[PDB]
Amino acid sequence: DPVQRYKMLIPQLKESLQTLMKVAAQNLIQNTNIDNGQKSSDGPIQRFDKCLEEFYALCDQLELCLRLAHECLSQSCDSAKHLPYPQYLAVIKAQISCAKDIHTALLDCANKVTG
Amino acid sequence: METQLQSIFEEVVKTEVIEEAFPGMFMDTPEDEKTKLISCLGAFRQFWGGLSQESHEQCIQWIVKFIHGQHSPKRISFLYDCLAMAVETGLLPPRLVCESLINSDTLEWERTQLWALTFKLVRKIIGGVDYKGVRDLLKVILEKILTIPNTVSSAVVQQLLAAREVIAYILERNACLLPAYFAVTEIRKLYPEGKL
Amino acid sequence: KNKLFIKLTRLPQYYIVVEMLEVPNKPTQLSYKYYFMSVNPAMALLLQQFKENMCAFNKVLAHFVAMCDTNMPFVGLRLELSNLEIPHQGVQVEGDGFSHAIRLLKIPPCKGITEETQKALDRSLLDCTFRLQGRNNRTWVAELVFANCPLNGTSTREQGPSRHVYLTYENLLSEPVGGRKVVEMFLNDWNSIARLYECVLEFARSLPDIPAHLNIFSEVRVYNYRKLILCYGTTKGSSISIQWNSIHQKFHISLGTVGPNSGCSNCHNTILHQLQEMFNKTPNVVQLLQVLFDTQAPLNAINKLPTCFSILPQSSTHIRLAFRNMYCIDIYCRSRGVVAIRDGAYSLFDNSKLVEGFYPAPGLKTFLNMSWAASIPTILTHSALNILLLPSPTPYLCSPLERFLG
Amino acid sequence: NTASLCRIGQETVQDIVYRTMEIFQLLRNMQLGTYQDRLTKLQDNLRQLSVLFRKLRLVYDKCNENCGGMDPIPVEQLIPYVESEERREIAEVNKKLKQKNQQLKQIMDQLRNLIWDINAMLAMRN
Amino acid sequence: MGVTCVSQMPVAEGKSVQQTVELLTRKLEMLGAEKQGTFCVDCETYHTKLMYVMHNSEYPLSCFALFENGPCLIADTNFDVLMVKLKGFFQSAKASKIETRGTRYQYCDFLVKVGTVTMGPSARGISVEVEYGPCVVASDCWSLLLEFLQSFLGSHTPGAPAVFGNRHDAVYGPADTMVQYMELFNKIRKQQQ
Amino acid sequence: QYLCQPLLDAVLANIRSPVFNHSLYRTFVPAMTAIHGPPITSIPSVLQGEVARLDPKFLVNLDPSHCSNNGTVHLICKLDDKDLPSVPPLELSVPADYPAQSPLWIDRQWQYDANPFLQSVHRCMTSRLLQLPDKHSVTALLNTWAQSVHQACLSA
Amino acid sequence: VSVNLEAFSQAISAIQALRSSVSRVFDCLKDGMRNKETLEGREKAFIAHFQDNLHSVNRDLNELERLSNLVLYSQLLQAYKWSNKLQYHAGLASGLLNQQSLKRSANQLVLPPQYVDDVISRIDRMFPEMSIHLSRPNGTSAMLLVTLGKVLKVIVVMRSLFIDRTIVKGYNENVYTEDLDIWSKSNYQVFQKVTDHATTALLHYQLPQMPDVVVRSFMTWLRSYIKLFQAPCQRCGKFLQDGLPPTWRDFRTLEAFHDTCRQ
Amino acid sequence: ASRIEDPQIQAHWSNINDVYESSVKVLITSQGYEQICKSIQLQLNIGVEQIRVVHRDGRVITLSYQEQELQDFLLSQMSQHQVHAVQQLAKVMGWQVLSFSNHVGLGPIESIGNASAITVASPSGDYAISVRNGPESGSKIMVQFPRNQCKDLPKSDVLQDNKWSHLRGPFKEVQWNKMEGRNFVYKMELLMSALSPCLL
Amino acid sequence: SQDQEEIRTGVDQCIQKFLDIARQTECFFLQKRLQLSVQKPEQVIKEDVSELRNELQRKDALVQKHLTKLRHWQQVLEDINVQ
Ligand SMILES: [Zn+2]
Repeated sequence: DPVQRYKMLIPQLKESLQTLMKVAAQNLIQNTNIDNGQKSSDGPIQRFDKCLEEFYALCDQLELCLRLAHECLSQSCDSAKHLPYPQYLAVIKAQISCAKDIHTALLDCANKVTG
Repeated sequence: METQLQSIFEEVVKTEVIEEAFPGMFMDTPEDEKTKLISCLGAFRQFWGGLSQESHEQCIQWIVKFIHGQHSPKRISFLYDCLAMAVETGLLPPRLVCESLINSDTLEWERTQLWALTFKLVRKIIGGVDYKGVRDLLKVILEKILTIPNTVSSAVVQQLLAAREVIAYILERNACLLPAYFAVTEIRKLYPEGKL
Repeated sequence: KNKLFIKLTRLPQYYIVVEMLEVPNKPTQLSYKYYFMSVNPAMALLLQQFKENMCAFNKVLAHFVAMCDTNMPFVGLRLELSNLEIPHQGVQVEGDGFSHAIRLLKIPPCKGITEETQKALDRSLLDCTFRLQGRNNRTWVAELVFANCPLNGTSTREQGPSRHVYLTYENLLSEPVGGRKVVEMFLNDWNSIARLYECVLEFARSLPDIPAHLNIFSEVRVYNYRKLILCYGTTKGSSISIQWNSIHQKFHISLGTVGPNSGCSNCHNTILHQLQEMFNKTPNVVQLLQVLFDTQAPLNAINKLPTCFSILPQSSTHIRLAFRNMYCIDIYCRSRGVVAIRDGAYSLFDNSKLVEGFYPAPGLKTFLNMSWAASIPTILTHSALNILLLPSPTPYLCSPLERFLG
Repeated sequence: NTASLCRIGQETVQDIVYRTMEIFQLLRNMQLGTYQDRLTKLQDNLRQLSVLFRKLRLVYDKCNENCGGMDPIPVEQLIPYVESEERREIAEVNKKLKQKNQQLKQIMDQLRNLIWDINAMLAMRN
Repeated sequence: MGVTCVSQMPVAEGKSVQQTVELLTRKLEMLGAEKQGTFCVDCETYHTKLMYVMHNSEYPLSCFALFENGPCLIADTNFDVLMVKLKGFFQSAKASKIETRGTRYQYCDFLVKVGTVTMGPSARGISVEVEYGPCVVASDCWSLLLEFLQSFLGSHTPGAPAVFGNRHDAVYGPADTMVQYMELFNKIRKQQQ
Repeated sequence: QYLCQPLLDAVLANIRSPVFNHSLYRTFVPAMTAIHGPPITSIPSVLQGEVARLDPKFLVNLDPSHCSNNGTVHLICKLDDKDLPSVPPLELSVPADYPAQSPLWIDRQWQYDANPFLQSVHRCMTSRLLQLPDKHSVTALLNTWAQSVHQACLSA
Repeated sequence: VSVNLEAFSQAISAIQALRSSVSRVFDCLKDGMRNKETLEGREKAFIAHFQDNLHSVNRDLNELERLSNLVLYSQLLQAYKWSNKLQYHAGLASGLLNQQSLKRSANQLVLPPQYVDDVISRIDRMFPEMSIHLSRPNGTSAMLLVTLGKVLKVIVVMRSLFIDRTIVKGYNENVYTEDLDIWSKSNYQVFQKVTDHATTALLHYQLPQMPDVVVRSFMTWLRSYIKLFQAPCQRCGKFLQDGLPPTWRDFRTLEAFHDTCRQ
Repeated sequence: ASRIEDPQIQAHWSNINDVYESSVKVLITSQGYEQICKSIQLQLNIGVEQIRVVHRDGRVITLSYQEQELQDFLLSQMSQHQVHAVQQLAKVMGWQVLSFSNHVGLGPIESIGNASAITVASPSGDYAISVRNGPESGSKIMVQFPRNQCKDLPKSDVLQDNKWSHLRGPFKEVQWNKMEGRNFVYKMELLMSALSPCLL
Repeated sequence: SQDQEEIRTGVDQCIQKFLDIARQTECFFLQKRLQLSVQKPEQVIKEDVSELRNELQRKDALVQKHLTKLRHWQQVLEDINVQ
């Protein structure tokens, strides 16, 4: 699903870049002509601003999908790294808490000795 | 043939690479100026006596472009001492050397040490030219002096003034290098009436 | 025919030839002649005699061998310096007797650096002495000594106007000691030093006129001519580092936390790429200090959210937050301590929903925390942002904002 | 007296960095009985480290407050360039230690000879 | 057992059989190689299938009997005496004996032996063997033998041998060297011309 | 090339138009500033260094006797060491643009004659200058002068 | 898997690069041409910068397409993150601080044989290619026979949990297998040079107090001699100098070198 | 060990020997700085007729039964350990090494062993030290005082600025005799502390 | 307090600063020692006296332990060798 979505958006991102480049070229040519001798048709034109925001929207959607997948994969690998299941989670949280007590003790002592 | 003269004159003034590491430990005084000049003059004498009359001048243009292509002034003055003894011993006609020295397009006034040493050598070897050659040399020296600006640097002025002693030597009436009428004719052809 | 070939293992292609000859008057003595040979089916290139001023050590032999092994590596460096049009003095005996050094006079000025900065650098480079050290005698060190340092640091670097930087280079095992890569890397480091001197000169010129908040907010700490470690924060905890990477030809900033009061990070690690690009487009450090001072306070609040909430880093001062995937909100930081929040999924143009969609219904919660009218922004104080984002118990320790979206 | 207190201050500042290094190594080896031992070791290290701070501080105060009469000469004016009963006690101790070192050298020579002889015999017996 | 390679190097041009060895051996001496004695490899044949019995001088007491693709027996010299005693019972063949006799040159842990398979009374050909005593592992010490050969052999350097065969951690054996020698000998006997 | 080309074509059309920026500016100002927001928040030095980094044996100074303060720098330095102080001046004319036109020593044979030791030092130092590589430096001339004096001390 | 994690992290940067590169193309165009002191220079500078910006957009887009192919409860995650952070921080700190030690003096053996046996067994557990045979023919001083493939047969001579003498021998050679041939030579010059280099490594790897990391590093450096006869010198690219395979492996850098090529 | 006492000498004979072999472990430290001065160590192999030396830098030397060879070799090794001590001390006191040469070739032609060479700079710029020890002529140390500090150097009119008055200049020599401490390393750190910043 | 590059640069900075200031305190102590030794050549002599006495005591204790071990092994060997 996260890999699948990344695949789905990539063709769209290429399409959005193509339109944004083409629309920019049409707008610049019309603006130069208006200034220049050439008088160009009013036409549909299509606004450059609308395309540039669309490209940014697709970029955010892709980054959000990848960031979630990376966070989910990192959490899974860490979970694997660390008889009944309730006692299992109990001893894990107990180890986690005793490590935190050691942390707090070292911190408070090293901060009370000086500074 | 120019490859032959290339090998000769390049083998004259080669520089040692491995010296200045273990400095002066190599057992050999590098030929001082006199022995090096005698060997150079001998080898060039071999190539010159081998050489034909019609080929007498293109080699001299190569010699002067090789001297003017140098950068070290000691190297330039050594090869100019070689050319001076090559003229003095009678090996070289003392008109081709002077003409190819001055008409060399590397001789510009910005090359001030080259300017000074060149016009010093022409002051040395101009006394043997016939008078028509002295007239043409006077013309080309005046045209060389004419390219200097109205203002130049205050340090280069004395080395620039070395052409003035050649001019003072040619236009000197007691030395009698040429009839003075020829001298004023070349001058007034170059500075007509009303020109400073 | 009675000779010994002592090859130099450190610098190859160089062979010492020691020949022995019978002395006529003494039938029980020998004479030694030493020559310096070189090789390119081995082909010799040049040959030169060298023989001028318990008894089995032959002191002069070991002396000549050590002299050759110490001197010959400098010849290749001299040739490489001459081949790249770098004016350098010849190999000279240093003042402490025993040594070899190649003191450079002028460096090729630069590429891509302004003329006035080139002049300021060329009038401050006092010496560029190169020296050889290290086992096997293949490490080079260049000691650059600059004068008139623009700005000092908190460390003990406020001494006399002479800053000494040592640049070390160790070529690979192959590619012998005298090569092109050493001087190439040296020129690359010089170019990076110049491109950094640009920014240090700009900062030194802008130091007299400061908006008077960045002066207490930020302080310079070290200046090693290849790195700029500025330090900012209320307690001077956070630190930013400026450096020019010649490999990518772009400025590389590195952020850290050095101070006995801070969070778990520099708190600016979520905007590192946009700050990289920002400094790459316009190389000015005062703008960096200003944007850091403006964006630190909202970042301290937006970093403590539960990680549900997802932080999408958009362009600078435009950090995006998204509860789950359905909801979104835009954070527009501005000067004078104000943040404008937006509806998020809403579009700044024709009223259509984005790919995420799911228009956030309430909207007016942001108004009380002071139809489609969530799309227009709503400014705050950074203190109302602290209240809106720091987890308070409920009027589990959740935020106000996540209670709203929940 | 003061010249030995300065050496004490030197050894304290040379040992504090080693203590911090040992503390870093202990925090590194602490992966998640043995936890109690690691904790009490870290606490003892911290206590001895604070004691070392106090010792170096007090010796600093001592060497700073001493400032004996013979210090008018600033540094760099002391390096020599080109251009009683204490000595008797030193000589006596030197003679004593020389005699003891000669005797200890004789003992070491005898021990080395013994070991070499035993090794040679036990090697040749095979 | 140290990885070894044997190849035949053609005399070429009008160089006599002996003239080429003289030159190749001098080229080996020009590697700083020092002579370490002499080596004789004498082999006899039987038309029984086909039997081969070969004995390198490097091995003082062993006699090797190889049965083509079949197993090689490394046996004591009394093996030759048993063979002679059986002789009336055994097959004999007709003057197929082949011998390579040449100098041994040692170059820092590599022994190179260049010899002329003299058939009967008339020399024809040349066998080069390079052995590496330190290299117990084989089939991947090929890079070594190849580099050393390109150093001195140059052209006509062999692109391995099949005695290495399938890639394996199997140690090289004196039997393998003997199989190389047998293939080389079959080639001299039949190269002809 | 791919996917960008018309933009490339467009700007390659419209260079050397004087109004050019206006047009770019106009069509690109609002959207960007809407999306990204508001904008942003005597003697040459090489000779001086070469002098500063000499060996304390030399005591180089300027030359006000002949050309002074003009550009190329004439120098009378010294020889002060355990060696010999024969003829300390060795007048050296360093031309402008130092990393070229290697400086030349103005010869003075009037003082180096009359004594054999001075003639020997002159001969050996001249030969050493002949063997010196092209584009030599001032330190090179000073060092070869010193080593030539030393050779005259030992060879004689 | 870890390879997937890296591909996702690389991709996240590539999306950021594409967005930044597209913004750069438009942002630079808005500023337009700059004076540049010359007509030719200004035209060239604008074209060069625009083309570099356009190319960067293409390169960044291509990477994203290519990268597609490759790929009470919260307190627990907080504890996991802090554990990883402390591990990395303490590792870096211990490395940086033991690399530069200010200790200058010590003044301000007996060891259990079973402990040495346990240490040797732990070291033999790793490096499956190496096989170490413990034996004590003469006293508590242990003698280790270490077989490395079909390549080496090293004879380490422990006096304590300390390395004293090493004599490597060939695989085909005989260590005599019995009362151990401590004093002998390999009869091959390559293995003699390897013995010299092993004694050099022993003299190099000398930790003052801890007697285990020294043996660990010695065994790790010996294991590098498994690509012998099968590696090229990293200085001359040659396999044979004077009929010797490369004999030196740099400490801190398990690379091959002929000892004449120091390295 | 009895005659030469300045640097150090140590020897740890092996436990098990043979009838045709033995081994020692020579170490050359300093008196006070044992930790940092651990750069030169030897492992002699006393054969039946030859003594084999394996240095820590990967150098194998086959000596003779002749005592003079071994004595000269050990003297040269002590001379080299002397400069390695200064190197390891500069590494610890934070002094920046400027140059280090194990076998220098500039100077007087030396005895049985080749001379060593080191040059370090003070952490705070200006000051610097240089050391040259050899088997015959050794302990040649000279400090590099900064300019405008000796006040005896002849000034020049070409120097028209005060920026050039900060470089390390006159190269003054120091007498190693009539000094404090009891070891080359003791005297070297006392000299380093003397050229340190006065934090008294 | 209450990815890899951040901790990397942070430990670099703090460790290098700690090392510099430690080497500076060592330099100060060495300067004080040099001054006290050069200008008060009597406390250093007392230090040498104390060090030599401690060395002599340590040597005596070591030789005592060696003699105890030697006597033990002498008795052990005298016990054996018998029949
Ligand atoms: Zn190699």
